[PDB]
Amino acid sequence: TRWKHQVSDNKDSFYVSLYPDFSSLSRAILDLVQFFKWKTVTVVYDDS
Amino acid sequence: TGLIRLQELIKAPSRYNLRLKIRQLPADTKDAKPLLKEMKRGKEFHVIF
Ligand SMILES: *[C@@H]1O[C@H](CO)[C@@H](O[C@@H]2O[C@H](CO)[C@@H](O[C@H]3O[C@H](CO[C@H]4O[C@H](CO)[C@@H](O)[C@H](O)[C@@H]4O)[C@@H](O)[C@H](O[C@H]4O[C@H](CO)[C@@H](O)[C@H](O)[C@@H]4O)[C@@H]3O)[C@H](O)[C@H]2NC(C)=O)[C@H](O)[C@H]1NC(C)=O
Repeated sequence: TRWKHQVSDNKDSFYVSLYPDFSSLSRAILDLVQFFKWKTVTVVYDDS
Repeated sequence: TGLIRLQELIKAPSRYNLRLKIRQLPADTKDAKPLLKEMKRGKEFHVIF
């Protein structure tokens, strides 16, 4: 139910996730930024 | 995981005037030819691998 870091070389296939994938969330955030038409943004991240 | 490995290099535009453009290798090993074509399109000559 929480997003975890997916290892790309893992081949397990007996799991599902219900948190939205952060690729699509980052695409939505990029679309929102392009809609508001910024030029100089600041990304502040808490955990690595 | 490599963005974890280069946290200080990513955050270094806060310290200095360095401008940074970050690109990802494709999953296929031989598909570097379109990506490297962007290197000839953006005229970028200082690449960190
Ligand atoms: C299950 O998971 C799959 C794995 O991620 C999903 O496949 C991926 O889907 C996304 C969207 O659903 C695909 O998205 C985008 O790529 C196109 C084209 O990329 C073209 O340009 C790239 C340039 O580097 C190349 O790398 C590509 O190979 C290709 O040359 C973009 O045009 C898209 O943008 C569209 O979406 C954004 C949203 O913000 C807009 O801004 C754009 O203007 C346009 O509206 C996407 O970025 C992705 O290609 C695809 N494959 C991967 C990651 O390998 C799959 O969708 C998912 N769901 C199922 C099956 O239901």
